[PDB]
Amino acid sequence: MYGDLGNKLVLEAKRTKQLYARSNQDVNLPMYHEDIIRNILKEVSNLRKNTEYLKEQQQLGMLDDKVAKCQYFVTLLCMERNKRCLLAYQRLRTDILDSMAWNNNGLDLMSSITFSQQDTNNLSHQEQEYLKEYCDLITDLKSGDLVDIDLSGSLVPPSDVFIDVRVLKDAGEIQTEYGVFNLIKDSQFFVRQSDVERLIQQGYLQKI
Amino acid sequence: LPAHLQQTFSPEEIQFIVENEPIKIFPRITWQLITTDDKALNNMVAMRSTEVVLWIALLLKQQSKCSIVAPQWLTTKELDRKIQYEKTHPDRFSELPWNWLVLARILFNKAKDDFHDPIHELRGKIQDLREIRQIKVLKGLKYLNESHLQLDNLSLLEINELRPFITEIMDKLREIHTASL
Amino acid sequence: YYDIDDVLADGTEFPCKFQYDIPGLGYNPGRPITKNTKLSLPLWLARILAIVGPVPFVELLPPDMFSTKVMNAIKTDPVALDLHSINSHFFSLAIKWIMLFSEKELANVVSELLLQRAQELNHHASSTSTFLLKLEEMEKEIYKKSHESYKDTKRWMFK
Amino acid sequence: PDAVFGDRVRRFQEFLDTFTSYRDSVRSIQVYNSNNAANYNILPHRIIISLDDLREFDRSFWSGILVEPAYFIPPAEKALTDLADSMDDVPHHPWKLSFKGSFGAHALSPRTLTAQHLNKLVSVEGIVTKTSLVRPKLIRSVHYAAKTGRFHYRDYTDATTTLTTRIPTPAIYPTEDTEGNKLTTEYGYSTFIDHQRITVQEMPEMAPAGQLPRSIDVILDDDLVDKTKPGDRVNVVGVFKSLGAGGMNQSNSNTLIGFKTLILGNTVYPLHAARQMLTDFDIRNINKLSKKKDIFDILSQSLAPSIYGHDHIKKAILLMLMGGVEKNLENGSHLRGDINILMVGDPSTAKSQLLRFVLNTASLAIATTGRGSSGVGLTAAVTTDRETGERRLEAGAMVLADRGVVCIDEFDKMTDVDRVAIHEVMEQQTVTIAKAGIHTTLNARCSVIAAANPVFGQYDVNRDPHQNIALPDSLLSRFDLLFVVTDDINEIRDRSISEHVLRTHRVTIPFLRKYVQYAKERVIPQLTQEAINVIVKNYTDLRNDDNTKKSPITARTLETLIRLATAHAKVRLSKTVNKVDAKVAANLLRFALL
Amino acid sequence: NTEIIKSFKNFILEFRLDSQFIYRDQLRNNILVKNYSLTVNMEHLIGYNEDIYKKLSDEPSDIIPLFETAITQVAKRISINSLPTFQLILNSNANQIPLRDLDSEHVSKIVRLSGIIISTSVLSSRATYLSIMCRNCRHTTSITINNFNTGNTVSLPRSCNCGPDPYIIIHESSKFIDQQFLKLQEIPELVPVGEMPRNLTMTCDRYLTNKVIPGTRVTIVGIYSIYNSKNSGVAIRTPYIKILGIQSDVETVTMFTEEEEEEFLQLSRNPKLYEILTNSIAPSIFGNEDIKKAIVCLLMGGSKKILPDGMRLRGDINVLLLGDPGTAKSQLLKFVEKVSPIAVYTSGKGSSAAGLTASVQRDPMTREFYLEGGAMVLADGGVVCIDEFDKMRDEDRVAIHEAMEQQTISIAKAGITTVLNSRTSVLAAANPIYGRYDDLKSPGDNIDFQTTILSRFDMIFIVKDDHNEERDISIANHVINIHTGNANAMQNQQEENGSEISIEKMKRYITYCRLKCAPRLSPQAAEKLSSNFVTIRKQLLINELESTERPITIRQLEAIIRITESLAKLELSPIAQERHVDEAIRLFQASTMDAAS
Ligand SMILES: Nc1ncnc2c1ncn2[C@@H]1O[C@H](COP(=O)(O)OP(=O)(O)OP(=O)(O)O)[C@@H](O)[C@H]1O
Ligand SMILES: Nc1ncnc2c1ncn2[C@@H]1O[C@H](COP(=O)(O)OP(=O)(O)OP(=O)(O)O)[C@@H](O)[C@H]1O
Repeated sequence: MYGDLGNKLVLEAKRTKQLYARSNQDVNLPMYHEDIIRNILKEVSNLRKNTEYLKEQQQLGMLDDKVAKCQYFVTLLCMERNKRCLLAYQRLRTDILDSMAWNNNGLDLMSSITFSQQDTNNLSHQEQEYLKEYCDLITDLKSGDLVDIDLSGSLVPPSDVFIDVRVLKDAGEIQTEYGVFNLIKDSQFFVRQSDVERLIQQGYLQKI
Repeated sequence: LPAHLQQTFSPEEIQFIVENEPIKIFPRITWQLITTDDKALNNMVAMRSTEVVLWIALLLKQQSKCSIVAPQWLTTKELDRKIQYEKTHPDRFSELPWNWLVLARILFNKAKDDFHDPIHELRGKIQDLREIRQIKVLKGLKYLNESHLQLDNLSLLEINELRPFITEIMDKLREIHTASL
Repeated sequence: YYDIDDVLADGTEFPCKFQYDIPGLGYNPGRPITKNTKLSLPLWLARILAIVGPVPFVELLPPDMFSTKVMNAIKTDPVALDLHSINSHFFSLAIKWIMLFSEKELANVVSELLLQRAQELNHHASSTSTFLLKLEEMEKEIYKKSHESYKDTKRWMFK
Repeated sequence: PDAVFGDRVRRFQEFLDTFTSYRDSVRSIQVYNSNNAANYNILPHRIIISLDDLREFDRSFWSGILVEPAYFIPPAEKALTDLADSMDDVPHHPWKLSFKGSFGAHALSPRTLTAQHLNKLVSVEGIVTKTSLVRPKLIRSVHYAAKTGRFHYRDYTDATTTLTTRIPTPAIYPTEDTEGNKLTTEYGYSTFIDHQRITVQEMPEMAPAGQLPRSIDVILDDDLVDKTKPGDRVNVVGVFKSLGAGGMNQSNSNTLIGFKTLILGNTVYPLHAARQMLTDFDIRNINKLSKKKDIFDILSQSLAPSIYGHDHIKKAILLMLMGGVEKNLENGSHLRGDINILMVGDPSTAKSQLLRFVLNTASLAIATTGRGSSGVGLTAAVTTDRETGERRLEAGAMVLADRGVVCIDEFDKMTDVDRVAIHEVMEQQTVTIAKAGIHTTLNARCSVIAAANPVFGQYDVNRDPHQNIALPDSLLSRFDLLFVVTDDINEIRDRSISEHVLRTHRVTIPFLRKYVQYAKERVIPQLTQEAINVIVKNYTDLRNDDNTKKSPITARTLETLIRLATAHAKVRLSKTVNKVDAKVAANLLRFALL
Repeated sequence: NTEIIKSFKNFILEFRLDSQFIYRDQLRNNILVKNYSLTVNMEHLIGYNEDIYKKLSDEPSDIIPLFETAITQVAKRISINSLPTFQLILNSNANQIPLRDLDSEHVSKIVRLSGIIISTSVLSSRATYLSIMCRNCRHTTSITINNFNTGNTVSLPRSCNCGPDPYIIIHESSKFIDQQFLKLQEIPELVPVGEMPRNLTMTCDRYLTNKVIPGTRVTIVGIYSIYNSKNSGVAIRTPYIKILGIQSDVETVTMFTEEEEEEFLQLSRNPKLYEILTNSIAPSIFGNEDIKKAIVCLLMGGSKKILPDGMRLRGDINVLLLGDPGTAKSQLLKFVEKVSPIAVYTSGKGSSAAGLTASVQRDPMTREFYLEGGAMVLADGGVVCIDEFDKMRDEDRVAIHEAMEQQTISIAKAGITTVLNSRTSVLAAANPIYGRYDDLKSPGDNIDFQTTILSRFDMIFIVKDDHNEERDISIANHVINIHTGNANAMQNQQEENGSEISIEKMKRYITYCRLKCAPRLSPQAAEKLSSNFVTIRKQLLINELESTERPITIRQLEAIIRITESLAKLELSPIAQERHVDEAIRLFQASTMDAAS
């Protein structure tokens, strides 16, 4: 009747959670529903000019009548009932790109957040300045630590010190620091532990 | 910001708190260890015990210059007396090594081919005792009162496995009890 | 929390009527709505409209078919019941019911229900056209966490 | 007995509070039956125990009734019947139970059989289509020595006590008790009971599409016989029970089941998804809306919520469905008081649309699909020997059609042999048959609804409007209304259609079925000289205009012209044949003919 | 003897491969959710089990349940009384001697069959635990009857000190098992010389019954024992199979694992499904792009509305293919049969169209009239396929008029009048009046008199014969590669493993995608089709005034909305869009023009 579109708005919001949270980490966030929220932005516009008429007649017509007081409440309540949903969908939108912002917060060519969902990379381009304001803020949290602690990844605890790792789908020469490992195509390694953490999350090495 | 496994531990770090406990070895080798919790010794003498932490001894076993002694309850003639005190006592579990399940799984990777005849006997004498614990746990939760339980002897693993559901059932029923008045 | 589980659960309907006659209509001409006229109400406004007056405005009638013709069915066998096609949630709708009502009669009887449903669920957790799945689906979230704990705990424990 | 009898006696003090509300009921039902039988110049022994009085405060006694229902029910009877005499013994038949309530998940659809609850309480629903015979049965006969004047006593046990597998008595009647007296038997003091089996099919909508309907059977007793017409949504509840010797009564016994499924049950109920009791409220509101002088038009538009227009068709269906009366002639043949409308139309114009939803609100009027095997109105002498010596004329399709409606399709796509059958049942209310047995005139009050299609496509306008189907005029003369559905193409007409189908892929019905079934119980006026004066003038001008134009009409068409207005006053719920009814009757035929 | 029992209770609590301890790790998992059943696995069971089967081959009919008494005694170890007995399920696979070597060396040995199950009987009951009363002396005992030699393994004796045969079967303390007598039929491909196929019979236990529908491929493993019914010469008996375990193929009731749907969702996000199927459905069909798209939407369908009133819509589509001989309308139809979940193939001559839908006959027992047969009731949920819609005039049209458009038949023959459900989907491929003349004359002369069938089907293709000199030579280049050399069987296997989809993958995901999602079209499309129709009717309306008659009526307009709902089942999106629907009319706008020319 009134907040009806918000019900099906938060209904399709439920699908975005179960798509991501059940399958894997790979998000591919669907879309922003500007078309849908423009409808409720239209209804909130019509509802707001509805009450200022009765704000205009409350001194002249019914004279702050008890009926009119309840007539203010339905117009008051239907505002905030709509207001509850439209930010909740807004929060659950932005509370999943942070997870995209955390796991690849800068490990190998950070500002290439391109080659990534071009149909929605203009969508979240308005949110990129929000996104990069995480990224700028996450840089000084990396430097504002008084000692060098990694905050980029390595969440699973380490077990051993020698791990057989193979490679595929990659080429070139990388790893200028910690000794160059000279990555040729399709050739396994047998190395120590701490080096490959910045490359497995990078997604160049494949199997543990 | 993990957002994945927050309300409990993942099963890869529950071994991480138990690996930092010490046991006894039989050393072989002759500065050495300055590892801020060290007790480095001199030229170490064989045929003697020493309280050494676990995780360095597993690393000391890959290069294969030491040997491990099992703890004193890891014989088959000892575990049998545990199964009788429980089969006569359906109320609770009796006597618990407190970290036994995760201790065996580390102990079955080049820490099994050292001991005197444990194959086809020890995995027999353990996997029976896992379920006898969890058969006991199924009768216990049916007897759930409000806001008061009696778990006396549980391994750390079942505590990581009873955990993520036992909260929100009694929590959701905590509402309807309390919001009724 | 912005509560994405139950903000839709208060989006459901609820049949009640009036005590006064008010010209405030939004449902479509004939702006005076006559009293004692049964109206489908969404839960959010109807929750506080039964509060604001002494005498409030909405006649809160109980939907006693969600009281008497299901209290019997749950006082027999809490194993396989239609907990779902009568009400797409049975939990927060029972919560926000009892807050205005404050009666310990049914507040005892769903407290028997949940542990019985839980008694199935734990020992159902170790490892078909329209109506049936959502018996198996209202329970899902409550144990979707739980068996996913058991799933990995084997996969560390074996090789 | 002390163990098997103790929780009987502890229940024998327990359930006496579980009839605090029925100990009044069980004696009030007999005290007038004892009274009226003494002043003639009638009810069985039904003691409905609810669940509620046996679940709120007994749990060990509870689940015995739903796990082992074999050590508990003859306890409950024996402790019942003493209360019949302890309440009533001064004036000078065991009172068995019914047990209504819910059950908590025992709605076994009999496509499924159980592995869990065999020999337990079962709730079954479905349809019955067997309806076997009725036959009495002895339980106790009393003998009497005519010499020395002394009596005797004998009870026969059978597979009818429902619970205890006693040693049977393989005997019919004994003679010569231990004396030299020729035994005499008093048959007035020998008691009887009946015995009737009925097979129940599956409700063929909720059984999923992988099988034909299955069936089981049920033995009931006298208290609810002749309650089960074939074609009723019944719902029975009883005990699950096996009987018969499987594996020993013959030798070698290879591949022969010897465990027949039976239900020895109680208390059927018709359901509806005849008994609809309404309060003072809704009975007053329906009079309050009767005061409006528009509600004949509102009911027309509130019937088929999918289709545009056809308000001449839409009023006709509700006029037919409610029904016009037939006043039988005293010592004379009654006339046709049935109404029988017909349709025809070029295809895909909703001719079969409205034909299937009349069956949902049918009020016990189950129709066929018009598949025209011989059996549409007959028996075909199917007896199946009925247990070696009983021949039965099994009811084909008219025991369901009585005071109801039917519908059949595809008239021209039929053989000859059905058309001779529809001749008889229209000129005469009854069929009478003697196939290999008995001549029997059984009565039938039917009303067909037709659906056929023209032959040569869209050839109706360029040829004669008559003979357009050329099925025999034996039926066209016996029918009245031949609505010819047009399908003309207008750009505002189809545009209006296009959204209305589209708007529905995403004044009420149960009030409507109450209104007509209340209007079958109101009195019939038939009597006003004013309304009969105008209609005959209304006939005579078209009696000048039938013969020089389209279609000749006959004298029986006048018996329509009373009958439509007669039912039209039944919509009004009044006893005065007004004037206004005669205007819609004339105007409806004017579209039907022009 | 006994003690075998000690050789197995000391065998199944410890058999494992390398540190997984499997059979306790599933029996524990199987006593919890109530099933009470086992399986066996590989070789050492075979390795020493033949060393037990070298003492079990002598009678694998009485010491097969000597397994069964054992596992109950290990069951109570995992409990601490309501404890049933268990059942066994086996596995073995080397080959399939179909129906040949069946009396010489195969009495009571383990056999494996491949068949098509056709006929199910109603359930029954035999007992497994009884209680027995002597008559006048009142002895009480209890006998269990586990495995069979059909009835009468043992009898009831005369010893209670009371009279002869004093024993009776109470029904107070009894358990029961159910049997089937479902009938098995030979798969009709393995032994062709000139013969007709034969048939056997079999029974089963309850925790493996009701697991088959008629019309499927199946395989089965069990015993070949012999019963003797006394309702023919010397004392001869009959054959039957006692089955053990159906390790079948898929059901072809929506429970399955999770890694199946993982790849499906990984494929369904790649938005190339609509074009990649048309190459990958029929690997043996040159092109025919308009026809090929009509088949994938036919296989899945739309939905079904039981909307809050009385009536209903019909959610299905039904196509036709009429055209010249030699345009592959025939052999395309065998191709839909194997890929369907449920399919029949009755494509010829109608086959007594009154006996297509229903049959009743007298009965050997009790002389009764019950319902047995049908072509439609077998084929629900799926698709039938018939042909020759010229030279059947008898009953074929009067049998499909009711069977279509409402899908609700009721037989009014001598017994019952029951409205059994139907949700079928038809398909036909006829010939016009020798093809060319119907494309060289006035566009009439298709069906002999009536067009009323043609209004009942929506989609109609009218193929023809061109003479394009470059498209034939490719076809003449095409079919020699597929006839001999079988090089495209090596080519299409090379583009299979990264780009195309084989036959066994298409079947499994269609039953998954149909039985999960439930589409609906968006109200923004409501303006789109309404503006479409008013000129479509007008394009017809301008044609009638030129004295051109025939057929379009409104079933097609409510058929396009099912067509646009069809690809929404393909993409598994809960809405429908405009690039969705504009491609849909692009199939039907193409088939509106050929309805005129
Ligand atoms: N005149 C109409 N007005 C509105 N909708 C119609 C009309 N005719 C058909 N329809 C739509 O078409 C669908 C099916 O029509 P239906 O199959 O009943 O035609 P029919 O009466 O069976 O014709 P026939 O018996 O010749 O096949 C219905 O869902 C209905 O909505
Ligand atoms: N478009 C096509 N692509 C591939 N093969 C085709 C095509 N059309 C026909 N064929 C081939 O024709 C061969 C034999 O088919 P057949 O000659 O039986 O068709 P048909 O049944 O005569 O056609 P119709 O059904 O029109 O009579 C098949 O092996 C098939 O591969």
